Amino acid sequence: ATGDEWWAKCKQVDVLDSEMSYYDSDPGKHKNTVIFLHGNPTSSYLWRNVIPHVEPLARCLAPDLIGMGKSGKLPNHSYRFVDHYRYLSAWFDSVNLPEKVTIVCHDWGSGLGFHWCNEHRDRVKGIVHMESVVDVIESWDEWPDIEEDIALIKSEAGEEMVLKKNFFIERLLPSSIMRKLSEEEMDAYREPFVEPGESRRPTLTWPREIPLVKGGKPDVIEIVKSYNKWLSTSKDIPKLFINADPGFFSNAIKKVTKNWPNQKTVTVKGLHFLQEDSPEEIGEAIADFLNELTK
Ligand SMILES: O=c1n(Cc2ccc(O)cc2)nc2c(Cc3ccccc3)nc(-c3ccc(O)cc3)cn12
Repeated sequence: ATGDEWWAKCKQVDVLDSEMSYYDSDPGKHKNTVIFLHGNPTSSYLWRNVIPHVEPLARCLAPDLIGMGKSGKLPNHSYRFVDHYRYLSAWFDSVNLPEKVTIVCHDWGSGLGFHWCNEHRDRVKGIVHMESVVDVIESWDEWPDIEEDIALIKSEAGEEMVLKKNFFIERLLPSSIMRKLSEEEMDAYREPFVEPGESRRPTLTWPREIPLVKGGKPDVIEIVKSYNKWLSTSKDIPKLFINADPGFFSNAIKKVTKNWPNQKTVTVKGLHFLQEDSPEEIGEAIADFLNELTK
């Protein structure tokens, strides 16, 4: 599936002072509804092979985060977590959702999704998460050691690596897919970022937001601490952790969430971008989880 084929399936809606593109399998319907949230440096395209296993049984939506995919670029180039959340929250209000929804989320889309869920607890039917932002990072001994990588990307070298050389798209993304993407698939990930410069700013600001304590991002830290406390104590919120083997953050997430209530786990093969290696197994697990929500 080329990018052109995927985005031809998608719609666009005005959101605040911009616009967001999104997949909607059944517009305007209040049936069982699932929202899929990508992270960095992907788009709704990440879910293209997962959704076909879920949409037979549920209305499926998948937005492109602001500045990403086919969503609008912001002239102020401000793509912090709270900026993304402002646009994504307005998107939620613009697409005629039912009262309760299931959130499926990945990477920074789980940061946004966990936070949205924490702030709209009455709307949460269930949460499916994978390679997700489940807690703050204190010591690097619990997590994959990317301390120096984060120091580097927060330095002025990050502007060169990302805005000029597209580091997250051309180096990081293929490094955490087990197979090699076809040229058409790789071009779909490149398309939102083909212009060097501030078009690529979302893929640089996202890693600079990583919730390292004492890392200068106290608003992100408070947000993650808050939803972590809720997720750790929410016995009424069904959760599905999709564990990637070998994964990247998956081993740490398994430990961090081991005492989360009302959580089931399924393991699939993959690295960080597990959707590109096990889309069928992920989609089937989501479909089965939706069935369990009726209990
Ligand atoms: O902000 C982030 N998240 C968000 C996040 C945080 C905690 C969590 O539990 C889940 C998600 N994730 C990353 C990753 C992970 C990854 C991406 C792609 C390939 C290989 C690894 N890698 C980097 C990075 C890696 C090198 C580098 O030079 C600069 C940055 C940043 N990340």
